[PDB]
Amino acid sequence: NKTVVVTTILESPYVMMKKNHEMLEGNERYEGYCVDLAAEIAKHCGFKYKLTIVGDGKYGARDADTKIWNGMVGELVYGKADIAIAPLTITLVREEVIDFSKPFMSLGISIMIKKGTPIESAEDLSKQTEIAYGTLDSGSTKEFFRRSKIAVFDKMWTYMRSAEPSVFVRTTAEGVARVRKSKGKYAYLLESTMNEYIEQRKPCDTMKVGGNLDSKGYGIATPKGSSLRTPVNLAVLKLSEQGVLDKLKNKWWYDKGECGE
Amino acid sequence: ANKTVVVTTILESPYVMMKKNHEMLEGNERYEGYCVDLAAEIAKHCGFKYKLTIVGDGKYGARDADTKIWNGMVGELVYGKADIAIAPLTITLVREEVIDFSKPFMSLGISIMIKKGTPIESAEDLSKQTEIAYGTLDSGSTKEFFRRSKIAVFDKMWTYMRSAEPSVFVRTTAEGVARVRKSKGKYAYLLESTMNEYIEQRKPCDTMKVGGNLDSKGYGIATPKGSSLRTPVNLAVLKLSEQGVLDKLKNKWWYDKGECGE
Ligand SMILES: O=S1(=O)NCc2cccc(-c3ccc(-c4ccccc4F)cc3)c2O1
Ligand SMILES: [Cl-]
Ligand code: NA
Repeated sequence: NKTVVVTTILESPYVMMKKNHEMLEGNERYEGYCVDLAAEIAKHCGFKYKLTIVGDGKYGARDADTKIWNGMVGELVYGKADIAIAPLTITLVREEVIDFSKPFMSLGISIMIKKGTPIESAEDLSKQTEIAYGTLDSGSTKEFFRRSKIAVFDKMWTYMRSAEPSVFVRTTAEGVARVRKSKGKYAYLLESTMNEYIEQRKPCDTMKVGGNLDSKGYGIATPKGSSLRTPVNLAVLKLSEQGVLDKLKNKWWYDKGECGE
Repeated sequence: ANKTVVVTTILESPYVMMKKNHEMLEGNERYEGYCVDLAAEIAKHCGFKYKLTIVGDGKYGARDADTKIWNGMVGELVYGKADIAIAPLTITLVREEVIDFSKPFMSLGISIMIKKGTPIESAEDLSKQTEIAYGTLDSGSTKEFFRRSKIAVFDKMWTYMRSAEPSVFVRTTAEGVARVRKSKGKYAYLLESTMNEYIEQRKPCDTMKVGGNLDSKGYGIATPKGSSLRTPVNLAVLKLSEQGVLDKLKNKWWYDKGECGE
């Protein structure tokens, strides 16, 4: 049998470098929710696997120029990896070129502010210019705003796409650092899962405000034609019904709390 | 060629309800609700014509233990009586082994309905007392959750529910709602958060959802294995999700209609 190549991304608390990782080897370098999830899926499906961090550090978008997929989606589409086990958002355009399991986690786009910022809704953001705001590159959130027809959401896209300097960031960690460093002049649009994790991490200076802007899920992704597609989907549902997904969430979000795409 | 698609669904408010003047009407026009509109939207993005049919046993779907025959909407798909189910039908592992589901169009979890003022705030609360009975719907995903759970609190509940006399189980959501309302706080109903939240905004506004949700999952649109409709419908659901149409329909049928304003 073949060792299954799992593309994933460095995103806390889903995948994280262990403390002394530089002397560690292979899968053992990494910890977190998706690292556990991978082990769970692989157990129930009976395969050996190798975690590989996505080379370009992106979730995945299709270049408008060349129509070439980057990120984790690209690794699957071009035969570089066999499965993606990541906080990878189920979308129509992605479903057109890869397969997704039933979701293992729900999320929605959300607003992160530095505590005390005078904002509580997307509409609030759209109606001012003092406080800048942006999203991750090459993910589902930027794409949600590029395509939304909803007034406020289209208004925000028109601002973000032309703002100088760039309001987009390469990594979620860069987005939070900006909110943290901007003395309240940068708000960050990100998935509620990541917002809710950051909110329980020192220095406890960020906050989720307002309700989510949309409703969707993360799913384990496979190349078209993969023999793994069905075994993995049934694995996800079994882990859901066994409470394991709830246990993993509590382990990596709240067991880990410090402040009580 | 093109043949009319048979839709199996279930009279479950606000998903499929009889229109006020239903006796004057024929076919699809007799019905209204979240899933009536959803069926309309799916049919239009997939380009098929369809008949809404109400599941004859009024059940969601489970496999009998002696015969191993599926009842409910699941049975209608499995045994070839319907072409698609467009209903609040919970995606589960046992059902995914015999039918296909689209990606979810709606999120939900098991929850607790109480008569206002009942001294219960959680599932643990229910499990640690005997004065207040509690139950679930038959032939649905919530009963099976308790039957199979290995979590101590939920198993304790099943062990009680399964042997209680008289029966704590109901044949329809309506009959659980009624039992809560007429038992003076001595009955609590376990039901999906979506339906709990809907009932909470309906007169006489004497029920409340309490405690967190006990699990997390979704409803999908289901098709029999081999169905030509599987991929078009799956993509239609995602288009409708991203267009915000699924959000628009939830509001239409839950909150814009608030009377307190499986
Ligand atoms: O049972 S699932 O099919 N499998 C297990 C599971 C576990 C946790 C969450 C879900 C889950 C459920 C639903 C939604 C969802 C809701 C609205 C629009 C689009 C969506 F996608 C997302 C996620 C979930 O869905
Ligand atoms: Cl390395
Ligand atoms: Na659980």
